Amino acid sequence: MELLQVLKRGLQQVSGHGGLRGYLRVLFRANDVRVGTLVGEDKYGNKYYEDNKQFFGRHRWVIYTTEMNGKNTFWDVDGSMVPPEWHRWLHCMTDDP
Amino acid sequence: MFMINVLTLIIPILLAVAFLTLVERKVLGYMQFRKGPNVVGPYGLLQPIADAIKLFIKEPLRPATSSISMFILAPILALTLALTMWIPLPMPYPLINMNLGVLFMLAMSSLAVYSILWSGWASNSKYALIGALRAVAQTISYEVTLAIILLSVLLMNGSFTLSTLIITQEQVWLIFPAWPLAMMWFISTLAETNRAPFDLTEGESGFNVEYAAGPFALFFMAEYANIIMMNIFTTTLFLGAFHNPYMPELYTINFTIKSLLLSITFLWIRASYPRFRYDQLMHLLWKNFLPLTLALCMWHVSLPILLSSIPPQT
Amino acid sequence: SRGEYVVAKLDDLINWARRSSLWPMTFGLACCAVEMMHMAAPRYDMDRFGVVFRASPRQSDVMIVAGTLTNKMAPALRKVYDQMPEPRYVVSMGSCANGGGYYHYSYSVVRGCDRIVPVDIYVPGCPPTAEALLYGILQLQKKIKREKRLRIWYRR
Amino acid sequence: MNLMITLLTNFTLATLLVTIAFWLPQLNVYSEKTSPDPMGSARLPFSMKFFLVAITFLLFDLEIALLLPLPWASQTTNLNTMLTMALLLIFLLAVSLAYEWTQKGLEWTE
Amino acid sequence: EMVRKCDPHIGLLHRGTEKLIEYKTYLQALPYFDRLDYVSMMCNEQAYSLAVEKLLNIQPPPRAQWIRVLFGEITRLLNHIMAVTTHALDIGAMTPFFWMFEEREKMFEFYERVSGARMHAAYVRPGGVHQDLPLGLMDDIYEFSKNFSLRIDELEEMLTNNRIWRNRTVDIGVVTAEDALNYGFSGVMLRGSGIQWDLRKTQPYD
Amino acid sequence: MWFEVLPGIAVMGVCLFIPGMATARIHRFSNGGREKRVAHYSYQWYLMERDRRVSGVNRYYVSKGLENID
Amino acid sequence: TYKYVNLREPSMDMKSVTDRAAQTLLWTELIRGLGMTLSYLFREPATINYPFEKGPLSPRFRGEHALRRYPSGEERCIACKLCEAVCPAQAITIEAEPRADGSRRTTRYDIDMTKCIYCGFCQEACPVDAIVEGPNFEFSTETHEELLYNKEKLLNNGDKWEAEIAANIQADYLYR
Amino acid sequence: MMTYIVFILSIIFVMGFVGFSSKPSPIYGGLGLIVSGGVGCGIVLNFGGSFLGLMVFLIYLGGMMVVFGYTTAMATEQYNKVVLGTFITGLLMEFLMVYYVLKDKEVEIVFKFNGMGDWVIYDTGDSGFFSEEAMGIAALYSYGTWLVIVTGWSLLIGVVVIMEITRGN
Amino acid sequence: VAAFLKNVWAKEPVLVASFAIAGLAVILPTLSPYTKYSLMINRATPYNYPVPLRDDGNMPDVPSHPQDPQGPSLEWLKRL
Ligand SMILES: CCCCCCCCCCCCCCCCCC(=O)OC[C@H](COP(=O)([O-])OCC[N+](C)(C)C)OC(=O)CCCCCCCCCCCCCCCCC
Ligand SMILES: CCCCCCCCCCCCCCCCCC(=O)OC[C@H](COP(=O)(O)OCCN)OC(=O)CCCCCCCCCCCCCCCCC
Ligand SMILES: CCCCCCCCCCCCCCCCCC(=O)OC[C@H](COP(=O)(O)OCCN)OC(=O)CCCCCCCCCCCCCCCCC
Ligand SMILES: CCCCCCCCCCCCCCCCCC(=O)OC[C@H](COP(=O)(O)OCCN)OC(=O)CCCCCCCCCCCCCCCCC
Ligand SMILES: CCCCCCCCCCCCCCCCCC(=O)OC[C@H](COP(=O)(O)OCCN)OC(=O)CCCCCCCCCCCCCCCCC
Ligand SMILES: CCCCCCCCCCC1=C(C)C(=O)C(OC)=C(OC)C1=O
Ligand code: SF4
Ligand code: SF4
Ligand code: SF4
Repeated sequence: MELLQVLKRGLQQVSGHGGLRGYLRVLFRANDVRVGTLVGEDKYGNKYYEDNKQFFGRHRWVIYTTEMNGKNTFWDVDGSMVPPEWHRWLHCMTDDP
Repeated sequence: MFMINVLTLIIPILLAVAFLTLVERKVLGYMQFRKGPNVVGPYGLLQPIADAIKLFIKEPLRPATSSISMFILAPILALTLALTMWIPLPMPYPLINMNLGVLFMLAMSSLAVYSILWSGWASNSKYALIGALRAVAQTISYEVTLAIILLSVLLMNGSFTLSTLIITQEQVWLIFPAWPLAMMWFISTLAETNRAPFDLTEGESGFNVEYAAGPFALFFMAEYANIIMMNIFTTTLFLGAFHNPYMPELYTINFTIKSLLLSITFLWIRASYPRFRYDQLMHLLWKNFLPLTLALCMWHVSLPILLSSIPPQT
Repeated sequence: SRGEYVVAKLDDLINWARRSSLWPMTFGLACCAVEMMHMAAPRYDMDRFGVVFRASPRQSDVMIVAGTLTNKMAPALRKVYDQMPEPRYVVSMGSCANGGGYYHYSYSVVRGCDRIVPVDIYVPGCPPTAEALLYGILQLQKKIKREKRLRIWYRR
Repeated sequence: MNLMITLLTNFTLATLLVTIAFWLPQLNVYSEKTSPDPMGSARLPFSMKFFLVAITFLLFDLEIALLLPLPWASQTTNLNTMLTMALLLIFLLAVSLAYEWTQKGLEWTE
Repeated sequence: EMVRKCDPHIGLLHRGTEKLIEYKTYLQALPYFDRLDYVSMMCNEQAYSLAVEKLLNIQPPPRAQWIRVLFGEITRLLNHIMAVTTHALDIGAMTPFFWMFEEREKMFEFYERVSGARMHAAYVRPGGVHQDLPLGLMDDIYEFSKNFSLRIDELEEMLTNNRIWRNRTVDIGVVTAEDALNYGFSGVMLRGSGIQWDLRKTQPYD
Repeated sequence: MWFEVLPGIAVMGVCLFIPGMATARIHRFSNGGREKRVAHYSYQWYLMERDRRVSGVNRYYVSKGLENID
Repeated sequence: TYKYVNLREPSMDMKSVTDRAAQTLLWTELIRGLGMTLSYLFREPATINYPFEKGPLSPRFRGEHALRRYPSGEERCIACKLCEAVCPAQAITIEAEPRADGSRRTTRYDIDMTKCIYCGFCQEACPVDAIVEGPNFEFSTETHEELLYNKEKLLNNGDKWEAEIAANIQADYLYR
Repeated sequence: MMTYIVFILSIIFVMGFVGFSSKPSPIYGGLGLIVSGGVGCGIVLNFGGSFLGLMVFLIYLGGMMVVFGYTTAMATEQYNKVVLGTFITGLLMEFLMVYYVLKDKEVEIVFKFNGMGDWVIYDTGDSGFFSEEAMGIAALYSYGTWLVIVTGWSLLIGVVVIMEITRGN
Repeated sequence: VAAFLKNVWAKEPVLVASFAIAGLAVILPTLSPYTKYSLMINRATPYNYPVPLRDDGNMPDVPSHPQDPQGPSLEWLKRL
């Protein structure tokens, strides 16, 4: 049956975040748990991931850093926390990071 | 020892009401091509707690009520009648085994409109009073068909006892010989609890416009408890489950699943159709539901005589 | 001491409850109301933040002024604002509500909704995108989070 | 015995919840509000339609009270008489509904 | 229950657009026409551009005309989506509002890709259009229009054959043809009474 | 996707399973490992009171059989 | 050239009559609507995870205003006052004087972000590409006075967003 | 004091009757009558009449006093010494009667009443496998043919009469 | 008479169904052969005690024991 593929994909989602601690961390921070290819990261610590199999809009995302310019951003993430060189890539204005 | 039974009846009702609010929000979201709350907690599991605390620290309206007595008394009656309509429900053993539990439920449901009447009269707004009068008229007019349908269904049971209703459906479901009564009963219970497409008070003043946020939450919680109770009653009436006297958990799990499916069908109904007009639902009741209910009542009186299938009195 | 810790934790609890269940009312005046409707669309999904769609004025928390506030409409806006229960917040959407916008020098347009009601968050744009109004709502949530009501009550 | 204990428990839980819902924001000291229906001071217009549907409900409720003991009454030995009386009662219900129907009783609230 | 008199009091959004137009030039007065009907932006821009081009005795190039007609039809799709879904939302059906507002967001993406603004494009100007279409836009337009037939079919499935929906609309607001003509009605209000009139067919533009 | 409504439905299902299970367990515990006896008519109540009087413990669920007769 | 919506006569034979009456009594089209809403339940929703996921945009997007510089440190604005002349909302105030080395530079350049309608006429009336409408849109403020930009704020915005504004201009300048 | 439960309920019944019979306002009279009807249904239930008490709840309170309060809401537009005076004096005669009953365990006003608890009059036997009141009510379709006929005709005639007199023509 | 039924079944099917169900309910119990079974099932239910009769000497029909052959029989109920 084809439910086992879905359960196995959920288990690789648990394992791909480096264990249950990282899984719970990303679940309670980003409200999402799916894994994608790490496109890169910037000077402040934001990590940019992509997944081209998702539909247009979810195929690029950013996990924000926990400390930017001396401010604790573990729960207080901001949309204006992305530097411009990655701001152009994240908003799908270009194909090149 | 009995107070433990009372408490374990009445506290999960409030818990199920709060999670019914969460489930309805999420199911409507996923049915409208979006998501429900998933930010406040893991898949929105903390949304009812936050919403309850916010509503219980909100500023009161402090109205110029004509009567503070019935202004107090209307949520009292609403909550008491929402909680007291669970005690003869067999799960598979009722908390209070009543010989006439069905008619006791009918009496409580008929008594439930005084909350609407007193909430409408206590508020000084005349448009609120007019909305309350219209809601009361719709409620009693659907009480009529509730009573006729229940009377005609009970002729296959033989008594008013709710526990015998499991014994009757030991062979087959009661929706097989009484499906038109089942459809009319479902629509009448949908219009009984003031739900879409019959929730006219949300369409263009409610009966509780001047009520504070806390008492408004109490009224809404009573309404949701009424919804869950009615769906459990419908499941017991028409979709009776297999009850092993040595394992009651089988019946508990089975009717829990069926009643949850019926309540999800309520939420499914509420997001598919436009609302009725007032005269349109009055036409649907007095000119469509009532004659067929009377015809099926005569049919279900005269049928067990001609089939030699009178159910036992005891 | 113990009392400061207790009031700090209680303040965090009540601020979490208030900021995570913001029920908005929307003044559907002009273009910016169509953009508000587009933020309530499936793509941005205002409901998933605990922010319901079109709550009643008698039970809402945040009031959104999306459009132009004319002279014929301002007393009605003040009357609606006065009936809201506390804690009440106001978000100004678009240039017409911010400072008048295109019709600033008109004879029948109030130059900003801050001349009638107190305003907490100003969302710039004409119209500001659904992303921008969502950012303004989340910034309002951040503003509610860092409130210090119980600490102020304890210190006074 | 247990029933009135449960009734008292439900009543006191409801009144406890209502008391906490009322008097807890009373401990807040928010503000004092002056506040100086679409109709301003119009009298409630008396409508014969709502009274008519109320009285029709009351009369049908009375004939429902008459119809209620049918499950017990079906166990009688005199089955022909009980069947005839039951059919006559529901036929009188139908006739009253038809008389309300034909003489425009169910009009504008159909 | 029966309405005897209806008095619609308006003027709550009278901004005074015409005086401000009189105080500015034509290019400055174009966004005033952008903001007049805030669900039919490019149609109002096209009407203003057509009037100014008529007074200027000039005509736009053919590609600008085809772009104008294509975006006028996209604007018509946006307006009809908004009108039907808000009508159903006011009556009480709420699912098609979200269902078609997703496609509305897609059309807004087309507007933003061609002009830089989602709603008030200020794109159609006297003399043609401000900027050419970027490469790869018409493929996305083709895909969207390819799926929009099924979107209309699903809205029609939810709304048209429902008895509750048609009970609110079958005999409501019947207008005779002569009264529709005398009261100054136009468009769908004229066409619903049987009057065969259409400005794109009788007095055509570009 | 759609399977995220399932935690809320599961919590509701637990809260609806709780009262029936608690009622059945309380009835079985309080009545000596048997069902709560139904007394809808006065004959069944008379049997109840006779069994309570014959128990010798003033307790209607302590049922004595052939060990009592001579 | 025209078509007749809703001019279909109903058939009066027994087949059509019984079909319509069965549809009335058994509620067929209501089941159709229920079933299709159920089918729409089991689809993946179109919701993106803001702020971790952003909606798509274009290099022509008109957001926050900025003042650019030449690739030598010198600012591009030469105080020609075309942007304040073309501004349909009169949101731009410009005052100029010759500076120390005799260059024609502004001494005051204010843009009222509460008057501006974000129409992009200023960035297309500029002969030197000095004023631009950058791609930033998340700049909501808690105060009215924070939305009254002077020259220093706009120059800081340009220095902040140059690495994106220059790329957008490079991508779009062949369409102008 | 638990053996006097029906007596205490009767005291509450007559006290509610004094309260609503003072006529403070029609809506408050309706509320007092609803409370008195509930207490009287409690009296009937404690006497053994489950069906008749549930008829009182279903028809008198849930079906008819709703109509009374519904008509009261359509008149008597929303916003004394006499009301308080008669309430006080009715409470005084009621409690004087209670004291004279319980002090001497006998009383005479018009008939002679006894002050013992009302559990004494009950029957010491069982009814078998049925309830007596349910069989008595159920005999309406088998024995009360004439009663059914006259009651149904009176109900239909009442429908006709109400439709006749509210028309105005 | 024939087209009237078709017209009223095309126009008000709910009333046609109601009247048809009513007619079935009022003419079927007088036509079914199982009504007598309901009669003698209801009359053969032993609610109260079968009080014995004092044996004067002439009752051949009345049994002296429940298992005696004479007396009423419910084999028809056991088979049906
Ligand atoms: C509990 C189990 C599940 C129950 C169903 C739950 C899922 C389905 C939910 C459906 C949608 C609910 C929301 C909308 C509710 C409001 C609309 C509505 O219900 O309207 C009812 C509609 C209203 O009818 P109407 O308004 O369309 O009627 C037209 C009337 N005129 C022309 C005057 C305007 O239908 C009914 O009232 C019919 C009720 C059921 C009838 C059952 C008949 C059974 C068959 C009898 C025999 C037929 C053969 C002929 C005789 C043979 C004799 C031998
Ligand atoms: C019948 C069953 C009914 C079930 C009902 C409830 C269903 C949902 C259950 C809970 C689901 C998970 C909730 C998780 C909440 C968040 C927990 C958490 O980690 O909070 C962290 C937050 C900040 O922590 P901080 O120390 O600041 O972080 C810096 C470290 N890097 O710290 C804080 O915010 C402070 C601590 C918060 C702890 C919250 C724990 C959960 C509360 C749930 C309440 C209801 C529990 C069930 C009640 C009924 C059953 C007994
Ligand atoms: C004497 C000492 C005690 C004094 C009284 C205090 C009692 C305990 C009160 C709760 C705990 C205190 C701390 C409250 C939260 C503070 C930390 C915080 O803000 O955490 C934020 C975090 C979510 O972060 P967020 O900013 O929402 O980010 C969105 C994602 N980008 O939030 C989370 O992860 C979830 C936070 C959950 C908070 C706890 C659970 C709710 C409250 C449960 C108890 C009260 C209600 C019980 C039920 C009532 C009936 C419904
Ligand atoms: C504004 C005022 C306050 C408003 C809110 C509170 C009141 C309204 C909401 C609660 C309503 C409670 C209704 C109680 C009566 C319902 C009928 C009833 O008791 O039925 C159960 C049972 C009869 O069934 P049965 O199985 O035959 O009995 C056992 C036989 N072996 O009967 C029994 O088991 C009988 C048990 C002994 C007698 C119990 C008497 C109860 C107390 C009197 C009524 C209390 C309510 C008074 C107020 C009414 C509303 C104003
Ligand atoms: C004798 C059997 C037992 C009788 C007693 C039990 C009856 C049970 C059902 C009770 C129904 C009560 C209400 C009846 C009202 C009938 C009158 C009526 O409504 O007439 C008006 C209606 C035309 O409608 P209109 O005038 O427009 O009103 C607005 C709604 N459209 O007019 C119509 O639609 C036409 C209605 C009359 C013709 C109906 C014919 C049905 C035939 C079915 C097959 C035969 C069944 C066997 C019985 C013989 C019937 C003649
Ligand atoms: C003992 C008290 C328990 C908490 C009170 C009941 C649960 C809270 C309901 C709040 C609520 C929610 C979540 C809600 O989503 C909603 O919108 C439909 C409401 O009505 C406007 C509500 O009242
Ligand atoms: S700010 Fe712009 S988009 Fe918003 S209402 Fe004003 S003119 Fe319309
Ligand atoms: S975008 Fe338009 S309104 Fe804004 S400053 Fe530039 S020219 Fe003026
Ligand atoms: S148009 Fe350009 S160069 Fe001229 S004043 Fe404006 S910003 Fe400066």
